[PDB]
Amino acid sequence: TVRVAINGFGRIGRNVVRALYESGRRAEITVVAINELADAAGMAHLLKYDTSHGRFAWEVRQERDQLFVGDDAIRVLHERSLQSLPWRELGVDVVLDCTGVYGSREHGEAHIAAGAKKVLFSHPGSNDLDATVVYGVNQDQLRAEHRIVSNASATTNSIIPVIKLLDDAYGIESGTVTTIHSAMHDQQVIDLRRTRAASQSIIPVDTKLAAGITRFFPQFNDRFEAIAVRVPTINVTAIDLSVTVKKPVKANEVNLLLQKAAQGAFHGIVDYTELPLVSVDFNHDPHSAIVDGTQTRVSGAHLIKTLVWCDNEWGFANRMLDTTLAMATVAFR
Amino acid sequence: TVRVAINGFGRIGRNVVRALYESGRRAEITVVAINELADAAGMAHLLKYDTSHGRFAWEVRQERDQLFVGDDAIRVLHERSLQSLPWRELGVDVVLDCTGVYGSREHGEAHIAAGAKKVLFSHPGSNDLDATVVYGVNQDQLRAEHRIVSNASATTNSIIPVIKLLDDAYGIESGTVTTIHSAMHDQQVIDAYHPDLRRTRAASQSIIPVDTKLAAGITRFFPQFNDRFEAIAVRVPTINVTAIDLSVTVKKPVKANEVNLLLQKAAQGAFHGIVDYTELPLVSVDFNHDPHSAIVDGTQTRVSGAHLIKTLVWCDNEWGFANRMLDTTLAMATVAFR
Amino acid sequence: TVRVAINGFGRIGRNVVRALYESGRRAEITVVAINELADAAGMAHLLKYDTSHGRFAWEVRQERDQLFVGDDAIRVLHERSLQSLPWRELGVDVVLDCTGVYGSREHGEAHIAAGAKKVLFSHPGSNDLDATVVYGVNQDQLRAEHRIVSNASATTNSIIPVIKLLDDAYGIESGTVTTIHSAMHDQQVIDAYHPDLRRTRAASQSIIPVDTKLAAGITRFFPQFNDRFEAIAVRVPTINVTAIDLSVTVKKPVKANEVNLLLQKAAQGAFHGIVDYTELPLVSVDFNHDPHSAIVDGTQTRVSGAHLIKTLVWCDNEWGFANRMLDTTLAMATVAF
Amino acid sequence: TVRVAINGFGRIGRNVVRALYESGRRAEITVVAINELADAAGMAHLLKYDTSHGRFAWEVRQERDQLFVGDDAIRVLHERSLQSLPWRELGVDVVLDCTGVYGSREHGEAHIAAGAKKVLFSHPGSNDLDATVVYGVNQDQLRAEHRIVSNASATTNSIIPVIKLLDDAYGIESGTVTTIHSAMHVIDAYHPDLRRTRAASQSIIPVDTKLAAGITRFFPQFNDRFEAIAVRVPTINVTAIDLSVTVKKPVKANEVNLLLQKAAQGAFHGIVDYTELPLVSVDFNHDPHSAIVDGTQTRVSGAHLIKTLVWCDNEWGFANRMLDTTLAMATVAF
Ligand SMILES: [Cl-]
Ligand SMILES: [Cl-]
Ligand SMILES: [Cl-]
Repeated sequence: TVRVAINGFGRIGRNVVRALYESGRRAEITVVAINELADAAGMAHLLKYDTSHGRFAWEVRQERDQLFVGDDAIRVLHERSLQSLPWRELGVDVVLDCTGVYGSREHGEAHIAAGAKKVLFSHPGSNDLDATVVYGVNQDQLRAEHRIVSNASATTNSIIPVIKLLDDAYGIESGTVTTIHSAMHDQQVIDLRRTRAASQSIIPVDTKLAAGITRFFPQFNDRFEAIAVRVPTINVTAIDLSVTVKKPVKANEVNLLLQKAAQGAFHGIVDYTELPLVSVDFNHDPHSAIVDGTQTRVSGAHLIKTLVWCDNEWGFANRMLDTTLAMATVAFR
Repeated sequence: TVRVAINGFGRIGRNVVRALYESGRRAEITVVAINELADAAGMAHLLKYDTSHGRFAWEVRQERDQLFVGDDAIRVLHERSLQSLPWRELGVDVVLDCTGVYGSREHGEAHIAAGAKKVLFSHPGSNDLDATVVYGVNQDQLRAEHRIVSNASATTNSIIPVIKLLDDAYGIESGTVTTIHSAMHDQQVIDAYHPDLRRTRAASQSIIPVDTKLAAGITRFFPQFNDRFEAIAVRVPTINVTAIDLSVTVKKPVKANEVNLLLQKAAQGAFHGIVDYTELPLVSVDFNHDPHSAIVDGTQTRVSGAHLIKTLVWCDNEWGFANRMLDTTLAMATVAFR
Repeated sequence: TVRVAINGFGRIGRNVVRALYESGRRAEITVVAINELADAAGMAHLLKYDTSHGRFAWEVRQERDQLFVGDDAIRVLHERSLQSLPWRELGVDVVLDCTGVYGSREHGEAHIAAGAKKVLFSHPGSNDLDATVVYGVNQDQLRAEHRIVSNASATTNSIIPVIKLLDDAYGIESGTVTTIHSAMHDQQVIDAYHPDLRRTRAASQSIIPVDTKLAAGITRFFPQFNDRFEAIAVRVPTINVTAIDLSVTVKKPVKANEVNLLLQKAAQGAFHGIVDYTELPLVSVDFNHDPHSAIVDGTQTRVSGAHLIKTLVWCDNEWGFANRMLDTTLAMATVAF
Repeated sequence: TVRVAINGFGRIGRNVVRALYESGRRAEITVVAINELADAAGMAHLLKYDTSHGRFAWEVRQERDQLFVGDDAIRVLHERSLQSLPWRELGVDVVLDCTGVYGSREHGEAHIAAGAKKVLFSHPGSNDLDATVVYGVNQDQLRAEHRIVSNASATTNSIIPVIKLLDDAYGIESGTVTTIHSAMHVIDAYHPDLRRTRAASQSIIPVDTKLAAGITRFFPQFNDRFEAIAVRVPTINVTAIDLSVTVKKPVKANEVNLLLQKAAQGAFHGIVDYTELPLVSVDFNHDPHSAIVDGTQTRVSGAHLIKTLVWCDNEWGFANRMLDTTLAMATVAF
């Protein structure tokens, strides 16, 4: 198995661990250690119980410096600084850094200096990492020397594959995006709105989505913008993409294109549906994106609107494991 | 004063009465009757207490067949058939039909046959009426002969003036809109089948897509948008403030700060009291009980390239609309003397 | 196999079908027909997709007048009139009436005249029925001649076992109870006015008082408590999972840790799988899809003086009760034969 | 006027300013300074917008080290320690410490050493203060020597006058209470209380409650005789308190109700209110009573076990009481 360590055991790190067992990736990957500055009993407790994701089905036990998931023993560490992480002794092939605080090149090099062979950050990080992977779009650009990698973000994983599809087919000239985030989620991007009363408002929030799009597709500088709101919902996100395109199109053609991708080159990554569903129906769906084809529109012939769903935690948590495996694989090429 | 009667005393009818008193339009308009199939004590109760609008500041009492707001006495009616409405006897100048159920020309004609000089429906209408008014945009098109009129909707009243401001300045070539509706006053959970399977699902938990015709409303008003406009919509569990997220391609090249200046000036000038503009860091409840049709949130404005403008527009989905009902009423009752 | 028909396929009827499959009770009970005044395709869709209970893990299909769960074919009926139901032709052992609309003795006799051998109601019904079963407490009172039975309600199933246990141990003198209900599907209004003015108010923003039948359920079940129990209740905007907050004065002096040990031992013994017990730091969602009738939250147990016991008890108000509908059905069809 | 300063401009400190102006107390009290470790432009924004009742109606501006409500200038400070508060130089009669974190006798003394004649804490604080006042119940007990005072808390101010009324009339043997809190309104971190991290918007969540300890400092006889639990639910603005007491006198519900109703018309006019209307929690939003008894929910089991449900705005009654108590403290100093 690929031996992995997780640095950080908040929502992302705990979901990565849940996704490892639930998805059967446990046949390819073993979590050997988890590092977090908190009580191990508290870690076992939050691993087991979750608002969004239900009770975890595997037996969870904790004793001394071990967390047990089924018969698997995972070492629990509490190290404040990266320099003293015992990654040589654990034989770590990839460290999945889920802290959301570490994310530079220097941080990745600290993990490597501590003995991890490779680092994968659960967010965009600084702009001098080795590679950013959006699984399904560019994982085949990974090289063995890409030792510090970003996995992008949930919302960029969600919409980049759709931007890619429509650009290749139709030629995007410009685009604009709105994300409707669930209110529970901790920090997609970085405020006098945050300190407000409970009013159950729709709350404008700062988005890094356009920066991530234009980092991925620098031919889209000066051509892409994004806004975002938080609403008091139950864990699924909607992304509302509007793009102008060179090639003339009708909605029915756009849906066909997206439906073929879902059933073909993007199977497991982009899904497509025309069922009368609501956001909660995508709760715990491992896809990066589910295109809601009842909502596709073309204004005239050149302004495409498409609405895409994602479980902002579960999709990204499974991508972290897909990317991990693609790194461990290229390492052995 | 213009003597008006309200048919229907749901949220829109109730808000219209509150807006009459809060706005100072009681100087020009008298509500002489309200018809609803409901207990009169319950009508008084709901007029007094509301989740979105708070306690009504006027004293509300109820006795016999009268509802009193302060010292005004309003007749309370409980007539099932439009033909039985005693509008001629009351001398009604305009009936504001706020039932959401009546909406055709023939419904308007029944109100007029019962003695109302003119009728204003609180939604776009069940068929084709004499006119549809977005106040601040085409009320100057009303003539005396327009007797059955629709006031459009909270949503079209909000976005149509913004589309006008942008189109007049920059030439809109195509557009697409998403409305984020508030689900506050719908059933929060539900145990019933409905032909639309989205409607059987708990509104309090999900972003839910809903059917929208906003795009046809829009194209009626802007024929030049050929078929160059589409729209979608979702309902979310939130308070009664709606967001409309409008994306249009324009001919003139433009920057975001220019668009915001255009809208900010239109709010001080020609759309004063109709369109407002803000640049503060606000959240949706900040617009609760605001009487404008549209509030442009300039912190949210974006231009992709020099031609694809995004604007986020807020409105209380009941309060601006209820105030627009009174404005249109007044414009109909005054052109009656041409 | 106990052959059963579901009358009504709203939330309770669909949850009863899901619980049949998820609990393994499919080894003793077969659903032969479901009757509902709604499209068969809509019935299939809603069995598959749910807000509180997520996606049904079984494959659901629908074709003509059949609904398929895995390889099981279930006949779909759309009858407005009870006496027109083909229960004789289908050989129905027990009808689970989950409409929430029927519930009188005469309604039960209508299902029987149509051919069902016995009827079980998914609510308290009239004061008229042959038996009201709180499974775990009085199913052994069932007899072959009980034909028309009520299963009580999710909240009476949840608090009656606890009340029994405290009464046997300490002797209850008086009691008062508050239900903190999650969003209530039967409190919805369509029109805009309702003779109950609380029902017109937006439910997401408020704690809303709501009429409760709980103390009447308690006194029906334990008549020695008439004029010694009262109940109030409120509605809060959570999607599922209800808290019952029970306060009782008792004769025997007692301490919180004793009351917890008693209730903890009951959960491990005579009430295993009916009443659970926890001292974990959990929130209401952690009980979602838990099949117990009751989970006592040991962290909230209080005794004031030596005589006034407060206990907070959770239940998934949908899932415990649906699992009990199947238990009581099985006990009904078994005492029979 | 009584010159007051506010220390800490979170929810309660902003409410105390709004309440000063809306209640007409501006007639007797002047807020002269506010201290907060936050930007002043931000403070003025939250004063204006964060109200639960529309935009605050007075004009709010901010410039230099000043915050203006209408024509009033209020000095703004950003001192990180009590020692260096310039109270003496401002002439402060009472500091309302609303930080929710200072609350011992030593903190009180530090405010007074800095110049405030008297201190009122907006929470129960230490058990070594000079007095705790539930206004409408024990303010006639304040004297000139009570300089460091707690005003108890919103819920405590809600249920204690009702506990007093029922005890005077029927003799409370023992009591149990449940508080149903609305949202104050999910930080992804670990806390020793593992409930803390859980999404508030989704659940009924048990919270650790200070209600019984507050009831039993106020009435020490109830000390092995009163308990409290509490949950938090995703609603807004208003809290419910569900009180159950065993009493010595036999009693009927309609009598309990008449008693509480008359108390609302008489000795507790303006403090406890009473209703039988079909109302919901949001109907008491911005209601300035410490308590509204919901008469429709009153019950008596077997003649000795009274249940009563009581509503309060989370903060608005309490903010108004901060001023009543402030006024009473500044009044017995002369
Ligand atoms: Cl649902
Ligand atoms: Cl309401
Ligand atoms: Cl959680």
